[PDB]
Amino acid sequence: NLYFQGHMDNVDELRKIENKSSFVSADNMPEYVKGAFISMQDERFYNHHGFDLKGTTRALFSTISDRDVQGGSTITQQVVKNYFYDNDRSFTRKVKELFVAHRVEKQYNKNEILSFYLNNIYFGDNQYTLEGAANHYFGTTVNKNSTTMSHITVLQSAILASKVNAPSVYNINNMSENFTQRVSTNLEKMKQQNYINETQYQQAMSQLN
Amino acid sequence: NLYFQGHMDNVDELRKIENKSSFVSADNMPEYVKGAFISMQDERFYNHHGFDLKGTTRALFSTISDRDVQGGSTITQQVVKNYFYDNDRSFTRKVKELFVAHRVEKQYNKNEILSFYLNNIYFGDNQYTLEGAANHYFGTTVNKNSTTMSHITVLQSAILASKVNAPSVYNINNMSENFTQRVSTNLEKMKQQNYINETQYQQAMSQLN
Amino acid sequence: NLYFQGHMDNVDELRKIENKSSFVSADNMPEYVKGAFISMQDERFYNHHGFDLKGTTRALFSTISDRDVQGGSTITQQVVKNYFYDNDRSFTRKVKELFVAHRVEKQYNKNEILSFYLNNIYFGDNQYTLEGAANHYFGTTVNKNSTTMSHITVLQSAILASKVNAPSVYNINNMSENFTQRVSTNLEKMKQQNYINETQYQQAMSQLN
Repeated sequence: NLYFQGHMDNVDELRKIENKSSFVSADNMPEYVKGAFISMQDERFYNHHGFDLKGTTRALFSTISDRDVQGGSTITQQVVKNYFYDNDRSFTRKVKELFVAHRVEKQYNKNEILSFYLNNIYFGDNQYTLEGAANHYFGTTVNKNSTTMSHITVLQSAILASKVNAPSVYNINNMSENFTQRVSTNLEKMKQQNYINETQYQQAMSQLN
Repeated sequence: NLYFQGHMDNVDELRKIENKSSFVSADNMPEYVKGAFISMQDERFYNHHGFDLKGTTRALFSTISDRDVQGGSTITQQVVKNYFYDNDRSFTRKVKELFVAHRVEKQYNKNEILSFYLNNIYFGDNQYTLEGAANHYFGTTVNKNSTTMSHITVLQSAILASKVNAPSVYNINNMSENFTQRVSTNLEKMKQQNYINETQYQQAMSQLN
Repeated sequence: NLYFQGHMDNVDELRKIENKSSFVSADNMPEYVKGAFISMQDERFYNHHGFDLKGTTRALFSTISDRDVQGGSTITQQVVKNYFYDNDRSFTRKVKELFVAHRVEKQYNKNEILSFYLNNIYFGDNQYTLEGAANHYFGTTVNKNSTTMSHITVLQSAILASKVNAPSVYNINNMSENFTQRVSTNLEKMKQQNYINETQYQQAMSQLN
């Protein structure tokens, strides 16, 4: 995927992701597909400006519970980190990613960011786009208009949204109990955030079981 | 171990650890067993209020030596992290664990905390309690009253206290040089902190060699 | 390598690295050998006092680009971390390493520090010195005076400088695409920092390809 990585001399370098053959715009995806990723990675994605300082602070200080605590990276931060060439993880690189995230949010709307996200992160088996992965893993499609191809299910969406946390380890064919827990949590959060309903939720929990 | 994990709506969720079949109270353990864990994880456990700010600061700024520097998590922090469902490690989750640790210290005494610790952390091979591990690995017991079962040795205590830092990697049967170094350091610290004496120390160093 | 590790009661403990059989002083190495490590780990090594606060801050805030951002550890910090016994990585240990780095910079000149670096970090296959590794991996030597032995090439220097980031994983014989990317970047930085020229750069890129 080196061609679709760089140093970010200008944020318009991300536009080159649009020329991938399996590129699919966020606009062209079903909501529950997008919400699988949003719910699992950065629930207030549409609301914040790349950092989610307010919501992070509430989830921390408002309840004793960890119910609202999320992972350490908003989707916008993840897009920066994945556009930058692969490198060792450190505080100094994280901070640069935060700085650049602000520049990405300044230039692009949430759907463009989300499109750069889903079409340039690693899903396993050499797939750096969400359509390549769905096709490869399930032979399904995340284009909501297709009349040609089976549409990605709720479960399969959750599976891919959880998978990108450890794409080389989490194995779709032989799912570990931990990968299974991750996906279960993803589904529940898709339900709580109203991307799916009880029926879908139960159908997906059944399929997973 | 999912049943004995949760979101901590209330700190009294930890009391459910008490119903594990192999539950053994800290009160019912030999001191050198407890000190194996305390010495290796959080020496001033009994003295601090969950954070060890004072002692951490001295170990840092008082001597050039690293002799008094410890790991990044007090036993109380470890109990929170292990009660929370398995999740990716991040700054935002660490901070929530610190917040909740303060609530745990407010409610419980040190022996209750230590009991929640030793009976709900992972020791390897599907063992989430210190008695299950001792029984499984050594066929020994950490109940100081048993007249029925061989009592866990000093070495075996150090081995398990070091093991929980990387329970899936550190292998009791075929010990790596690093695991071996960890255990050696544990024994020395058990000696320096007066949980064991020279005799015990040397007997354990002999057995390890 | 335990003998050449310790608690740093005094910074003069590092002088014992000088008695290693394959010890080679930085003074006795070709510049491009040293620059392979400097360029890849800490470009302003000679200029800063162990922390590189100024340059780190510029690389962060001056350009949107990540072009000048480096890894999270100056060579002096790396020498401390590697002199200290192997231990779990944490914020509290990192901070102690920073404190001691300042004491190392106070006592020693840059060539002594660089000599402690290259002669006590892990290169793979049981090699804790740069000469042991060059001899073992390539049968070459980093002593610039040798009339006896083939001299380490530009490529081989970059390979070893990148290798110490993950010495047990990066494999010289069967190089992963990532290890390959690391080395490529190292060479380019050796060129940009004027340790090598275009000819050398291209010869090394050819050999690597």
